[PDB]
Amino acid sequence: IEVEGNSQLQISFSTALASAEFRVQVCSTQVHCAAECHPPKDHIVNYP
Amino acid sequence: NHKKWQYNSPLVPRNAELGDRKGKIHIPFPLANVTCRVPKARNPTVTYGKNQVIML
Repeated sequence: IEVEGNSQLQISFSTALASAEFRVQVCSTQVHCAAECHPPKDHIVNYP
Repeated sequence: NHKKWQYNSPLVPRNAELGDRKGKIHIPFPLANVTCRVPKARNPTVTYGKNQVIML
């Protein structure tokens, strides 16, 4: 992604976790993301 | 009438005088690979479980 200064970025992520706590490294700096993910249609998934 | 050809028919006797004497002729309507136009189908629903898929 292209950065400018004191701005914001939007990303798309995939997880199987209902309570997803993850770190995102943008360039050489890490940021913690806290996510409450909801069910789509049940366990099992249709993508690898 | 020794002046004609006839299909090598198993329903007609062979000429007694001549041996295995025979000719060959090309025939119309040969078998060939073509395309036939027709149709198609569809699908269903789905519930999940631990390492299990259930389809109705």
